[PDB]
Amino acid sequence: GSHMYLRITNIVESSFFTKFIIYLIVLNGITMGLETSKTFMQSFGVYTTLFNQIVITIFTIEIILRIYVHRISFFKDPWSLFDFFVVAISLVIRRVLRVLRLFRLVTAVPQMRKIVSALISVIPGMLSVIALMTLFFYIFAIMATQLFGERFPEWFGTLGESFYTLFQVMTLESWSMGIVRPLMEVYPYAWVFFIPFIFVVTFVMINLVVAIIVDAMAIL
Amino acid sequence: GSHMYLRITNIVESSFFTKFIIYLIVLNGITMGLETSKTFMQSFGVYTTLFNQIVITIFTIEIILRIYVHRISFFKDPWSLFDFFVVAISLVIRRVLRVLRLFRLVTAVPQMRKIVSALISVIPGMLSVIALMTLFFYIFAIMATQLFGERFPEWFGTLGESFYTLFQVMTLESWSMGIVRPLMEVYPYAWVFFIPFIFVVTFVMINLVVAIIVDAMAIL
Amino acid sequence: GSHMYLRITNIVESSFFTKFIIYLIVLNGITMGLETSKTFMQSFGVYTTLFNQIVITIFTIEIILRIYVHRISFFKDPWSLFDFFVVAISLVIRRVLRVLRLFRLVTAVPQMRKIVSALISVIPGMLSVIALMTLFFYIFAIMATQLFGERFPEWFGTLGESFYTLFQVMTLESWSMGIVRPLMEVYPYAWVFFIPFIFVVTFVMINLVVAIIVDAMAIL
Amino acid sequence: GSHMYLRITNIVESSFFTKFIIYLIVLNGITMGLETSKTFMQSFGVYTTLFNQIVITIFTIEIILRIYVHRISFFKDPWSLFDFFVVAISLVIRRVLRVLRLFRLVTAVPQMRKIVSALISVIPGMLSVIALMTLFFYIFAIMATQLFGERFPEWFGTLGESFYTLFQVMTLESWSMGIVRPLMEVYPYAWVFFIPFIFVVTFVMINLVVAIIVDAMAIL
Ligand SMILES: CCCCCCCCCCCCCC(=O)OC[C@H](COP(=O)(O)OCC[N+](C)(C)C)OC(=O)CCCCCCCCCCCCC
Ligand SMILES: CCCCCCCCCCCCCC(=O)OC[C@H](COP(=O)(O)OCC[N+](C)(C)C)OC(=O)CCCCCCCCCCCCC
Ligand SMILES: CCCCCCCCCCCCCC(=O)OC[C@H](COP(=O)(O)OCC[N+](C)(C)C)OC(=O)CCCCCCCCCCCCC
Ligand SMILES: CCCCCCCCCCCCCC(=O)OC[C@H](COP(=O)(O)OCC[N+](C)(C)C)OC(=O)CCCCCCCCCCCCC
Repeated sequence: GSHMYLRITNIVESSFFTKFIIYLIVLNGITMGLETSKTFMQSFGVYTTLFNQIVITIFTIEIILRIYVHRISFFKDPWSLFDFFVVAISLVIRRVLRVLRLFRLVTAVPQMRKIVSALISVIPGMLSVIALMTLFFYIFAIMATQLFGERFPEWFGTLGESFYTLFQVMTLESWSMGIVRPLMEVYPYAWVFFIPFIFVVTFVMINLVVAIIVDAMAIL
Repeated sequence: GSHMYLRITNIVESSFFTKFIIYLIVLNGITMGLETSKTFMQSFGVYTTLFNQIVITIFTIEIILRIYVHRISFFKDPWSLFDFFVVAISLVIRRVLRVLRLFRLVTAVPQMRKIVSALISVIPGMLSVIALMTLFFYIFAIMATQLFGERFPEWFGTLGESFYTLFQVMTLESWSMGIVRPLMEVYPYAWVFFIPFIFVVTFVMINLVVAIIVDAMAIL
Repeated sequence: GSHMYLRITNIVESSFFTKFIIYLIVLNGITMGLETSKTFMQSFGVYTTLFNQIVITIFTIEIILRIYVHRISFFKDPWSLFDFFVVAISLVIRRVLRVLRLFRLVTAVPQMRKIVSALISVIPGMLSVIALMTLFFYIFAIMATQLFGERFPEWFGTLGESFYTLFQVMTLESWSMGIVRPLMEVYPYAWVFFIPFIFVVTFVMINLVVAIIVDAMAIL
Repeated sequence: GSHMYLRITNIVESSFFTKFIIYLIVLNGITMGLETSKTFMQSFGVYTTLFNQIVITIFTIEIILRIYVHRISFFKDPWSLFDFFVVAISLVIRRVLRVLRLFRLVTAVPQMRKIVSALISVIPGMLSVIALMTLFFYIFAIMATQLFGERFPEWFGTLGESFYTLFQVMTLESWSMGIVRPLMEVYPYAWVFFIPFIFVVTFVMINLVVAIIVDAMAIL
């Protein structure tokens, strides 16, 4: 609590400081969208690559100062931890990790924190169902890998291939025309595997949303 | 408030006046559906093109009188502003803009105003989530444009192409058979991009509707 | 109220009488499923065609007696009117109309009447939205028929073709891969027509179900 | 209630006993996922096949002891009956039935029993609607088998083929591009069969979920 610590603390905790970050984030948002254009990279190529280094410097500077002012409390703050790693991740597909910077606009702007927290608060109630769901996939991914993986390697050769395909069946994306009707050319009873799979997986997802609705009706 | 202003005001505010517009709208609705038929345009070609000019005249006449009688209040009335521009838009793909006329049937008929207002009143609560949603698309549209846009220009070459495709993935339309399974031929880990994208985008849309339901349960 | 009228009335209003109809219906249900088999039609061909005449006789007999016993009240009873026409429709694709007989199993069995009435009672509240919905399709079916019907006759040549396709887009069935991406080969801005169409049509359907839920929460 | 019965009863009813089963189940879960790998079966082939015999022995031992300790009450316990048959089914596509073992992890772990019971408790209320639903499919499966089964055997030749296709149409999977648009090449009015089919089947599923939500709002 010296005159040195309170100097930085009054800057960091200032409203300008935050507005500066938000203003940066948004610019770097824009400029990363322009870096898409080969037209514009061909011209203003150097102007952007430094600007991304400048902003990560500023963000590192910023993320250091936030640590000083908060020390251990900073590492008990999701949004800081997020801002931490996202800036770290962007320091170290190399160029890709960068754009995660822009996710800070959620951390920085507090109407987003609000919304994001609303959505995340729903996830804890679901884990019980997600657990049953993921066990169910695991059991069925195994069955399908050995039932069909032989004559149908592309879709069910590995365990992970049956995982992907089964998740595809869950989304109902081409499940019949693209998968189960071809499987039936060889294994005419595969419909006994997949229609029950659809029913179960569907019913669960339905109930899940009913639960989400009713869990957020116990509060009203 | 002269004897001239009250003359028109008693006509405009009359019930016949409105019934006349509604009756027109519906006819012009019908006749624009017949203008679809090359058979019927080949015969009654002239009969319709003037009829659309007649009706826009009447609608301009009408939309003028509504302004006199209401002056500035007319430009603080959505439904008037809508009726205004829709008739203006139809005055100035040229022939297309016309058919927007028919949208007045919503403005004119008050059981539609009712329904339309019910739906629009939900939109303000959503913007917070839509904002987070559109930021999320923007970030991912950028990643996919550089991750895949090279070997896959048709789907991810521009930023807007990744936008369209990502919205397609959101609708789950052919997302696996049509997009992610082909991408995996080249980039075998693309599933790490798209399954999380689906989960997030899905979960949000789910919560959005839960919110819509619960926001309209705080009123009951 | 003679000794003749009360004779039939005590038979018609009996529990056996109803059990007999239900028992018939179910048999004719079964036998119509067997008439699917060319194998079984090749053998027991005559046995079934008379059995369907027998049952419609019995149903006509039955539907006459119900009229005697109830006279005008019979034509103020949906379920009778339904039973009426379904038996009439089956008297007069000829063979198809028959199978509608089986829909009486809903009329006859009262746990179905219950469920069916629960579902129908929801329809009156929706008409307002359905009206706005069908107007919206009509307006857009017109626009698409003239925007695209030329270079794309199969999907948008008539008005009804644009209706079908637009309903297909609503179901999100192949809307992008199958329709809007091909349209974009020629008309690169068609996405400005169809994404807004999807948004509107989607949002409405969402709200519709929210309304259905909340309209059946004003009762609790 | 001898000193012999209480010996086993105190073992079976112990917490270790259950932890041992759960620990086994999870291992056998893991090892059955590795038996997917031809790589790993080529090496550790014998190690796994006995391990599955060992575990079913233990599970048979276990499932015997549970019967002693509970006698007739064991056959009035779903979870036991389930554990019973799943172990029996795994004793007697031969190798497939095995993996059903892993479903015991639901029976064993009581946070799963909880979730599973929550979902099953919803099914009794639905049967009334499911009954109407399955009758409806039956009636329409019959109509489509005779309307289209001739020129379109692959999709509607048998009754079961029309069942599968109609369930596919219900899922909206390729219903137009893949089925109804081809049917329309020959039978141009098939849209009169399938759009109403979609509407009905959709509306019902919607209401079903509304019911599920409201039936679980009578408890709050
Ligand atoms: C955290 C950050 C928040 C700030 C968000 C900032 C939003 C604005 C970003 C703007 C980025 C614009 C990028 C852009 O235009 O890229 C170029 C591409 C394709 O152009 P290009 O490749 O040059 O084509 C050249 C063709 N030639 C040679 C014949 C002339 O152009 C296109 O393909 C069009 C791209 C349209 C992009 C629409 C962006 C919507 C952003 C919504 C953000 C919401 C945030 C809450
Ligand atoms: C704001 C306005 C409200 C008023 C709404 C008025 C509704 C009624 C509009 C009727 C428009 C009829 C248009 C029409 O039939 O167009 C022609 C087409 C195709 O015929 P065409 O091209 O002549 O084929 C000739 C073939 N040939 C040479 C071999 C004979 O025929 C078809 O393809 C059949 C088109 C069926 C259209 C169904 C319209 C439903 C309208 C629902 C409106 C609800 C409003 C709340
Ligand atoms: C209002 C009425 C209520 C009463 C409902 C009665 C339900 C039972 C109806 C049974 C109908 C059975 C029809 C049937 O099996 O048709 C034959 C077909 C195909 O056989 P087929 O064409 O003879 O194949 C010959 C092949 N060959 C020469 C090599 C031997 O066989 C198949 O393709 C199998 C068909 C399976 C049908 C499943 C029916 C489920 C009915 C659920 C009803 C619920 C009502 C609430
Ligand atoms: C009731 C039981 C509860 C216990 C659950 C235990 C969960 C862990 C199970 C692990 C199983 C691993 C199986 C595995 O890796 O299989 C091998 C495959 C493909 O490898 P492989 O076929 O050897 O490829 C050789 C290629 N070569 C020759 C060029 C080297 O590898 C793959 O394709 C990757 C497979 C990823 C599987 C992801 C599993 C997620 C399980 C989630 C369980 C949740 C339970 C609540």
